[PDB]
Amino acid sequence: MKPMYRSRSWRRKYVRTPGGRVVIHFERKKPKIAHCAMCGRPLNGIPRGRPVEMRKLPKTKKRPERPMPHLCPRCMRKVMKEQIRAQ
Amino acid sequence: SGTKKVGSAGRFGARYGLKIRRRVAAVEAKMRQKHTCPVCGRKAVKRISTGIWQCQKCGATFAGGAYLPVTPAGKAVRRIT
Amino acid sequence: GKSLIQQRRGKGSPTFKSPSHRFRGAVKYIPLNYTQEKTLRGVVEEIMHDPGRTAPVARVKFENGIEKLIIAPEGLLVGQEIYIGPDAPIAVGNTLPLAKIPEGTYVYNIEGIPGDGGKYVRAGGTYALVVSREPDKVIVQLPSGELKAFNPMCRATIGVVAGGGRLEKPLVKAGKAYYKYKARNKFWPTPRGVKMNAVNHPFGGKEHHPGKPTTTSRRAPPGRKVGHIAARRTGRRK
Amino acid sequence: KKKPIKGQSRYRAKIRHEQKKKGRHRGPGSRKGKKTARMGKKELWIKTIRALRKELRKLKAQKKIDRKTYRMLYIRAKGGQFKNKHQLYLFLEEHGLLK
Amino acid sequence: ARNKPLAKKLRLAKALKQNRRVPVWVIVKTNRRVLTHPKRRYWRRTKLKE
Amino acid sequence: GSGTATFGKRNSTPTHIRCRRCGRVSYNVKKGYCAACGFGRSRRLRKYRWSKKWKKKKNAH
RNA sequence: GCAUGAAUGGCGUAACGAGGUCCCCGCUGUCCCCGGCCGGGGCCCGGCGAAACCUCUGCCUGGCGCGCAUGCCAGGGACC
RNA sequence: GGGCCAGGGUUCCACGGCAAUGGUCGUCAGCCGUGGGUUAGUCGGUCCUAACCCCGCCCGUAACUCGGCGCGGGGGAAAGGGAAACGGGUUUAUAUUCCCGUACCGCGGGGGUAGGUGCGGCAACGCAAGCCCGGAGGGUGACGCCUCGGGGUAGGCGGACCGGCCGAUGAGGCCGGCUAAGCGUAUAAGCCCGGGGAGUGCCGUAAUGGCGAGAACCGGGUGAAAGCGCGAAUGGCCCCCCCGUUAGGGGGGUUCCGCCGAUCCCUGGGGCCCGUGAAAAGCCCUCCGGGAAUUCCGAUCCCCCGCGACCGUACCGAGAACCGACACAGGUGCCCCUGGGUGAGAAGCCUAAGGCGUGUCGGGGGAAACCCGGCCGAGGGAACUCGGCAAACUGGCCCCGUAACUUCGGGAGAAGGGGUGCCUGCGGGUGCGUAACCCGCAGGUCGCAGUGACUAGGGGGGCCCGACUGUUUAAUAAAAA
RNA sequence: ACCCGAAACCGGUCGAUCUAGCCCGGGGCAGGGUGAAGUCCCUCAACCGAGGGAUGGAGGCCCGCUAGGGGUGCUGAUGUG
Ligand SMILES: [Zn+2]
Ligand SMILES: [Zn+2]
Ligand SMILES: [Zn+2]
Repeated sequence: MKPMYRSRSWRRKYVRTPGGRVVIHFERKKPKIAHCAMCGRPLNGIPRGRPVEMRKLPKTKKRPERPMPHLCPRCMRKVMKEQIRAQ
Repeated sequence: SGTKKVGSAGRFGARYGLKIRRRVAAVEAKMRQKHTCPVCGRKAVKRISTGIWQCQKCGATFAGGAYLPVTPAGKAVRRIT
Repeated sequence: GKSLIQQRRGKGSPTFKSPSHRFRGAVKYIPLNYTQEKTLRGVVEEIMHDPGRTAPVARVKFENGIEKLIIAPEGLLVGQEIYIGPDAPIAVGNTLPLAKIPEGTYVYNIEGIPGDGGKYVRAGGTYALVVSREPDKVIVQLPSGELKAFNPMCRATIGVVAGGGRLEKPLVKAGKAYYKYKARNKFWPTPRGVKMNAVNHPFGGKEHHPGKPTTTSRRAPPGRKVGHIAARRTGRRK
Repeated sequence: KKKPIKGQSRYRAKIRHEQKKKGRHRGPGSRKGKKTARMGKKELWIKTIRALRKELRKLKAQKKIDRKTYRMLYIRAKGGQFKNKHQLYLFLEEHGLLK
Repeated sequence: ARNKPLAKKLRLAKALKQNRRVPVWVIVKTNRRVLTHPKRRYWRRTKLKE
Repeated sequence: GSGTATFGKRNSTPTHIRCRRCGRVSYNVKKGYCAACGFGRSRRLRKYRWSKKWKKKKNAH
């Protein structure tokens, strides 16, 4: 294979073609999952995917419908309670 | 786990000398125990890096000694303050 | 003859230049204008390991939006609040002028001149002790055992530097030393001048002995200051 | 034309496999690897311990043993007292712990 | 090489065009005095200046 | 070593390539200057009196 | 102790070594004492076909001689 | 053997040739003559930045094309980051580029719609969920080494059935039984959301472990690789029949169960650091400010139309296409990948696929002596030699057994002893299994020899030196240096 | 200064594709053995103790014609290769 594909940043799959010839398909690895800003726990409702997959989706299909979608539920509730008490 | 003297220094086999192996084993045995956390007060503190310790229950992380969470100088300054 | 290691180090070649891009950055105090006459609150966000520092470092975010990197004192807690200024309470992690620090206190990261950012007591596990306070100078005992006078307006942090006792354990392996010194690009392994050729070292020669006393004058020229430089004495003190 | 492949045959290998299944070609003189290389250690422990845990859970579900008995047998299995479910059942019958 | 720059490719093309024999009509016109030129080249023996 | 086997490692990037200014294959590519005419290092041509190379060009030696 | 010696370290030392050295079991063609066999050269035949080197030459015994001569002196041999 | 960088630069393809080249000949050729051949919105460069480098100001220098800190600008990776395409066919030579079929991304445009002015859940969350300009924050890009569990996929094996070839037109063996991107679709681990209120404690893993700072347990949310449906049989593959003077035309099939299973993918555990294992571009979300919208404005949602520039693209890729003067036994590139048997094994041996007979001079022969590379040698067994140099002994696996010394780790596979083939039947472990892998037992039997070939340690006791792993005179010194 | 021959000395320039060192970004190391810390369990007694069995995978550890790297002996062959 080419030196560019010799890199391990590509995942390689062996497939057999409908014409009966075996081919090597290379794909780019998917990113990790989003993590909470404060405690670093994984978030929910945010699909993984490379930029093209992320752009393939609508706005409401890539984040939860609640305030502060960048924090996990404990952190979201805690921040709002603190803000209300301070106010 | 059933070794009379080598302790954690048993990975070296018959190398590096008695005094070196003893001092390694003593330091590592003291470091690898479970230490009381200063926040939740439970023996669930482990070293994550040189001079950085973290509690495995409440998650509080602090800076301490290279091989022990607290040193004599730290204790002295804490009592003085 | 040929050059010495010390002579070659002065030309700043990559063999001797420090790799100041693996590190997290210098740890200097915020500008004196903020700290003088005002006291600022800050929150500790993270504590991490600096490749070449000998001490852990910490990230602090202050109430005015300024982010800074500091040497973490022993016992510092992530998420805690620290104060910098003349009115800061006497507690570990607080920075304030030496005039406001009571005697008998342990301090670190002392400023040589007001606003210079800190030069003294920065290694891991080190501290200095405040001895006496006067209207024109504050006496501090340094880790080396010297009593140095600082301007009263010089700033210092309360506590001891984290990472002490690092020398208790052996470096068991040549490979352990290899990694330790490669982290900062220090010349390792080192040769012995007595085993070089006469062209390379003053002590070089076929015989592996120095042909001259190893105490060299303080007035010797470059390329000759080897061995014990301007030594007051040598040997074991009884 | 395109000549057909000279396909290799596996008839003798099939016969040898049947004989080995019966128990032939397996003596000391036909062994080259170490006994552990032939029957790995961690894999064997995994098989046996998972089997023991499954059997204990099945017994508890069927109500043949109580919670205390299940707990005691669980710690015993972790400790490695039982090398197989046959020995586990022998222990059960011997101590009369099976209802 | 698989990947080439255009300028180098053009220079190689000029050398390739240069590498050819003298025309027979040139030989007969010159009366056999001109039979070769100094730019003749064999790929495996004489290598390009670049 | 140091002989025949050493010359087999000449398959890396060439040290010198063609120079846009003087047209000679002397352009140090890694450093970025010409070892013949000084292109990329100076505005004026690299000419030295101990060198007869620039006289050979115009048969003026 | 011609002329060792304590950090140009002294003494000892488990483990380690394509380091140096002595001995023992076993083994053997190292040896007594060398003999068979196999493949490739060597040899012959058909092709392609150089190089190092070269004052001209080119038998010996006793000699003279810049003291150790194919070439000189006296003898002896020598068909190509 | 297959794919392909760097380097080479026409060596690639067809026709016509053999004066020269080719270690011989040659009708052949990487050779000589003639004519041809490299088609991109998707693959690379182009974009970002890393180590680092350059110009301008500034300082120094007699001066500079010279040395240099700071500020401003720029460059810097064809194996780092980084929008989008895969099947079939076609040519003597190009194809992810050409033709047919089916897709995707960027920009602009047109008609609708969601929304501006909307909902379901206690919640995690499910949703098409307004437009434009500027800014801030979060996530992602974005990351070390060692070790293990779980879920898949390539490939492989055994059985049934259909077609064909060999075989006695017996048993039986082998060959084919295929399936891309794209589009729609779900769970696993992890994490989360509600109920629940434990301790003479229960719960769980391969292991470490978790619990009043909330366990057992009952419901759920989000979440990969994969599989599944369309793509898709009209395509590819095997076979059969009629026309057969060239030249052609039709009919069948291409279906299932059970295992092993990756170094190839996805996902979680755990451990180590006096060692901490990149940056920016880009992309997604949220939040703030500003600007238009009501017989109006208007999409991240469906349908459709138009446009997508420049350069590389042939070929070898090496025991003949590169470097070494060579069609050099070296080096670069073994840089990436690998059916069956035996077997622990990517070992040795045999063999399928693919390749080759060009590691390119042939013929003769008891056709010698002698030299290099191998096999055996009676009796003795180092008497040889500076010196057991060379060769020889041992050799895999199971069981028993194992010394001085010691830094207690080791020495150690010490030493030494016994067994090993094939055949006929049982027992055992995990397993649904008479699937697959592994572990014992009894009996019969042959040879000089059962790790029968291949693979495959000889051992012990004193002394000197250096603690050990490691490095050294590339080309006479590997050592106590 | 009849002609030829030196080892060497000085000036400015060219070289890290070989090789030495360091920095940035990347590829590779079949199979097996031994078994460190950590974590445990079982049986009899209990005034003390005694006797067994696991699990876990560290090492500049071990055997190894895996790949890759090195170059001790034959002072083997070749030594106008
Ligand atoms: Zn959170
Ligand atoms: Zn805690
Ligand atoms: Zn130039």
